[PDB]
Amino acid sequence: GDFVLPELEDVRAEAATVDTRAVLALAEGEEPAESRAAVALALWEDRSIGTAELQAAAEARCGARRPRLHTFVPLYTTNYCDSECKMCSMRKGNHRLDRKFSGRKEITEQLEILYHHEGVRGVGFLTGEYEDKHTRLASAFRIGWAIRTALDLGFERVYFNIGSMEQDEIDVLGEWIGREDPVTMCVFQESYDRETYRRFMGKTSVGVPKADFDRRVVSFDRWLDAGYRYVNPGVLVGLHDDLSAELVSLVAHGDHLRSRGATADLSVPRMRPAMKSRDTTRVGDDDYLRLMSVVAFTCPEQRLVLTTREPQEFQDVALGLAGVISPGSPDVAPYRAGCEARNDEKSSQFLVADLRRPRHILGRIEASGTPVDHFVNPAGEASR
Amino acid sequence: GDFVLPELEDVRAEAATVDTRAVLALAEGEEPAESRAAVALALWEDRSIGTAELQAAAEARCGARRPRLHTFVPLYTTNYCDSECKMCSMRKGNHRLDRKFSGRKEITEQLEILYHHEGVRGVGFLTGEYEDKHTRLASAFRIGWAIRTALDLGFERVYFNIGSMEQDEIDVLGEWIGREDPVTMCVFQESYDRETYRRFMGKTSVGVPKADFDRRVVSFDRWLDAGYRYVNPGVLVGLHDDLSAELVSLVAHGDHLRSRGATADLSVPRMRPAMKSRDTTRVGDDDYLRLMSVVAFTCPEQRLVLTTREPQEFQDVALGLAGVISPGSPDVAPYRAGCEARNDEKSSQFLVADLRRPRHILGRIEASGTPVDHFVNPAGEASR
Ligand SMILES: Nc1ncnc2c1ncn2[C@@H]1O[C@H](CSCC[C@H](N)C(=O)O)[C@@H](O)[C@H]1O
Ligand SMILES: Nc1ncnc2c1ncn2[C@@H]1O[C@H](CSCC[C@H](N)C(=O)O)[C@@H](O)[C@H]1O
Ligand SMILES: O=C(O)c1cc2ccccc2[nH]1
Ligand SMILES: O=C(O)c1cc2ccccc2[nH]1
Ligand code: SF4
Ligand code: SF4
Ligand SMILES: [Br-]
Ligand SMILES: [Br-]
Ligand SMILES: [Br-]
Ligand SMILES: [Br-]
Ligand SMILES: [Br-]
Ligand SMILES: [Br-]
Ligand code: NA
Ligand code: NA
Repeated sequence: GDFVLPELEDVRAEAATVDTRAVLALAEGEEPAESRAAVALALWEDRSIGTAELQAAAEARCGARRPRLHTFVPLYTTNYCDSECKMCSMRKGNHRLDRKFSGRKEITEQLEILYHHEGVRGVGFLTGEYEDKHTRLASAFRIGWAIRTALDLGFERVYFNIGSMEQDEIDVLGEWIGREDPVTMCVFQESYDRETYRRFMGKTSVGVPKADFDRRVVSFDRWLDAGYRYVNPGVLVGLHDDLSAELVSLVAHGDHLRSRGATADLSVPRMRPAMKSRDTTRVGDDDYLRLMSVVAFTCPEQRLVLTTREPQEFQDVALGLAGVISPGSPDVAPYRAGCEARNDEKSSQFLVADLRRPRHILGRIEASGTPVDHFVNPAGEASR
Repeated sequence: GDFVLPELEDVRAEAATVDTRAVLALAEGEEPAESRAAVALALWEDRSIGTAELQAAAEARCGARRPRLHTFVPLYTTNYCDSECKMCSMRKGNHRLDRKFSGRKEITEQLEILYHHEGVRGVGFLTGEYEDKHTRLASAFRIGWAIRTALDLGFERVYFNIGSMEQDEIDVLGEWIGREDPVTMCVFQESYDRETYRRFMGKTSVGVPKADFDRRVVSFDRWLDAGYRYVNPGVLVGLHDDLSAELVSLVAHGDHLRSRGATADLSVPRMRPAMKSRDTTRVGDDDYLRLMSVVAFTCPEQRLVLTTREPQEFQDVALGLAGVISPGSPDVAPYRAGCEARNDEKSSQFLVADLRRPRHILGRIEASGTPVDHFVNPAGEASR
């Protein structure tokens, strides 16, 4: 019943039977005969199909989707963490980080800033991942309170990204919400390759909670077992060298979640500067756009999430492939009325490329002709 | 400005100058010329004054105090702990304990049971003490929420006992309450003798948070620095062999807190059976009654707390020395409507001696002629 990693050699054999040109000729309602992971790999490796042409086909295949875009702003509630992800500044071994923690007052104030001054109705809560069971349960309790508080304030969509979750931890968080509340669980596998995953997330049975590959990857299945609906798998582009392997696994994961009746967003965040302890791979824009295009095309009902990790010039090019736009800063309680968000190197998880305030980014998108759901521009008679 | 442990040899010299008979002849308003710790030691060691006579004088000296008694019921919100107190079953090294954690639903349900079925308006929240800063802050957040939730439900008095607290941890808890809310910080020093304290609470700089004697003992001073009022020091009778040393220090601590304008309760809980890793001292009833009498007499405005650690027959004898009566069970979420509270050895901190439900214990006290404030007997037109 739980998700099982596909064997790449099997998907390769099926990809060899896919007619990629006939796939591109499909109407926006119809589905290929082969599996989505196999179709995705075939489109990726057929270089007679240009990346630009692949992106155009993906945007058209997702063009009927309504709403075209909705938004959420990240709110890091703390930068404490018990794990040791080597590409992340919040790793416990990073003794240079200034550790911060948002209480009841600060979380509420940040939510009111985002709601009233940035005009957003979507928010995402983030934490580290913690080792001992009591800390994990206490973390689930606080984030559950934050989700309930956001929903009561009028937030229409709430993401959370707080590490892997077991059944009893989901129970604690779940007591704050209802099974039909608009709440999305985010658990990015980062890499679906166990060797690259272990290289960056560390070795198991050593008090490093994220090193357990299997507890992490089945978190969505525990979430769905409890009766919830919205999920968000992800791949950290730049860890594993073989991008074709990650797109097969991510599409396979999305396809498994869809078969369970889940609504899934798909995230492929690209690496950003951080206080790392291991080098990462720089993925060019053409590979990255081709990756997004192949995922968006094969999974047309699963929105890609695009964030301000990417610079403004890249957002202009890739926004048509996305179904979710997420501007903000990965710093603890960084927002302030009328000021751009803080992204202090001393306390942030990484350095974003676009620090413009969300209401400007989202307002420029709307001014360009794409409405953004869960964004209420605080202009005119809506100002206050 | 912080509390300083008195040197026992100095208090001994002053105690030698105290006229114990003239002390007993003092009117209930007047105060001895010597220090309270010195008067307490003198009364303790003057065996020409019987314990029964000492208890009679203490009850009369506290007889004018109004209300004569108020009550609170303990609610252990979890039995996880990072420390290693050798007389406590919740010590981390006790791998036989079944660890439990109360979420939003369970805490609320327990509060409603105590309010509506037991008729109490006082509650105390308890946890373990935790090592890493994030866990301590997350614990302060949850307990702060529980305090606010209890007050909003109509609880007129809330204790908390969650270990030592630093300034930033008090800030997190404090964001849930106001500076004039009826909230009492409980931090029992257990033993004021550093050698006995280290023997039972462990050695410092080893990840055992309660081993830091000094952080614990100045917690009340941080609480008062933040502008709060109600505090509750305590001695665990049965750790240190020399009871005269502990009464000097506890009375000295209460006197320091009084000089800072604080309202203080004084707790001298007696040892109870537990999954210990070190033997404790059995203190007889006569020594214990003499201890309570000397503390109650010298600190007449600071209520002694009497709990269901003590059997019914002892409560009958010592209740006149107390200003607070606290019935309940040291098990996680143990209360159930119409049933006696659970005290399961597999999950409790220790085994209480009186498991009768609080509304029976408190109702029998009231039937005997002592009203109990913050107790609303659910009988008659107040039933349902
Ligand atoms: N240096 C970096 N640059 C860009 N994205 C990063 C990054 N470091 C981590 N991320 C991404 O940010 C995401 C959420 S922040 C991590 C949340 C949680 N502690 C967890 O580990 O699950 C991670 O899943 C990761 O994919
Ligand atoms: N075995 C036992 N019998 C009777 N009382 C005990 C006991 N073990 C601990 N206690 C008392 O119960 C009190 C509150 S329970 C401890 C709360 C918190 N974890 C802390 O250590 O501060 C302790 O201060 C201790 O004095
Ligand atoms: O990536 C996410 O899902 C989430 C975290 C985050 C960080 C930076 C910008 C947007 C963000 N949203
Ligand atoms: O001792 C306390 O202050 C508090 C904990 C506790 C345990 C058992 C009975 C009453 C209690 N109250
Ligand atoms: S990615 Fe998440 S779990 Fe890993 S070090 Fe960063 S905050 Fe911790
Ligand atoms: S007395 Fe408190 S800190 Fe010590 S082991 Fe027990 S619960 Fe933990
Ligand atoms: Br639209
Ligand atoms: Br980078
Ligand atoms: Br909206
Ligand atoms: Br009275
Ligand atoms: Br005992
Ligand atoms: Br009352
Ligand atoms: Na809009
Ligand atoms: Na009463």
